[PDB]
Amino acid sequence: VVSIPINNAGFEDPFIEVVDDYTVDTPPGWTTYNPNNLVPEKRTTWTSNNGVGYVGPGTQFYNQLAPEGRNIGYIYLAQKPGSGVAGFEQILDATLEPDTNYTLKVDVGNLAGTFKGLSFAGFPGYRVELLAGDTVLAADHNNLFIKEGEFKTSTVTYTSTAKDLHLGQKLGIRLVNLLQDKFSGLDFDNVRLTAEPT
Amino acid sequence: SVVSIPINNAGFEDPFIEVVDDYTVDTPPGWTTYNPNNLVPEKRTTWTSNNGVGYVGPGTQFYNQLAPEGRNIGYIYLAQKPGSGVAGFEQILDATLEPDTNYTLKVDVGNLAGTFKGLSFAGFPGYRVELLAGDTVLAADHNNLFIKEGEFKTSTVTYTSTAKDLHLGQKLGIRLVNLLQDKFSGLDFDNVRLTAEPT
Ligand SMILES: [Ca+2]
Ligand SMILES: [Ca+2]
Ligand SMILES: [Ca+2]
Ligand SMILES: [Ca+2]
Repeated sequence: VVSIPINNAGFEDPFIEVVDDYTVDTPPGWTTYNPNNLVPEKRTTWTSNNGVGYVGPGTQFYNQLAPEGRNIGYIYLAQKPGSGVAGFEQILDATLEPDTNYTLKVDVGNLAGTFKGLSFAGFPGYRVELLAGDTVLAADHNNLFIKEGEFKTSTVTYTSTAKDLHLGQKLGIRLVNLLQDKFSGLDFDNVRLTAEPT
Repeated sequence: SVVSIPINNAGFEDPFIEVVDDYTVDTPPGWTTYNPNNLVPEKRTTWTSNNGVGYVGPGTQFYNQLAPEGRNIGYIYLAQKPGSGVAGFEQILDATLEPDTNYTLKVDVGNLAGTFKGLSFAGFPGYRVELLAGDTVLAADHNNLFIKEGEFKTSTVTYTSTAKDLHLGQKLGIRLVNLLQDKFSGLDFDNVRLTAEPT
């Protein structure tokens, strides 16, 4: 079993000093997955946005600390349910190899609580994708039940054969807010990808 | 407190097929053709993209086991090149999405094996199994299982509803999808089962 390198895999960059403070800019190492043009180039707290947030001691929005380190990565979509999807994408240096079992794990979080008169009750749905090139090899579309204020680990698996059409193509990861309901923000952390010969 | 949700022709046992490895090229009764990219024509032949039922019986040349359930499977074959789109089966149910309920959808997915006079069934196009409410995909297994040539494996899709779910009261649905991500570009499904349990 080999670990595949991912940049900023736990969204620990940038460092954030104040509990529950957050950025509204794409996390370093990641790009914004934006197929429905829901996230603008220039963001504020009020627009659809994504960024990192410090889930530290006494957090108002979770029953636990971050799955890993200080920070999580979050996506918030302001448009009404059904408007489309958005999230994070990262293309990796590793390529798809034959006769290899891939296992992608990501913790997914459901915010709880209240932020100045606003309820974070509800959850938009998530999808975790493993890519080769532009092809989604495997994905977990919203199978886990995630309680308010908790994180749960999503596992995505793909097994390549000797003749896979996508061999030699770059691996990628997408972490997607499905905007299927409100509150329509969610969190991700602790992205891990392993490869093991079959 | 688990309850079975009824599904029409859930094991593709209609129509009856007499001869092992025979198959139909029309949508199976109880089902519709999921066709978001118009890959499957309304009038099919043995030469076109198609779907139907197939008898996976004793002495089958395409599998190392029999059908997961009964005699028959449901198949979807796409003639277009990888990347052209997806297609499959859809069935909208009478049942509706209820609050505080755990839904579990199980479907067996098969990978055909073998050859026939120059035709090769080596390879697999990828699968997705979807649980719907209305037009929304609540949960799906996009191709997570490894399925060996000539075998079936069970896919499990789960969704848990809350008390204020946006889609409460909408009709449940199932889609079984050929992803057309590689060739051979056919695959089989069988033994569709959906249960609901209060949380
Ligand atoms: Ca982290
Ligand atoms: Ca929430
Ligand atoms: Ca059957
Ligand atoms: Ca095959």
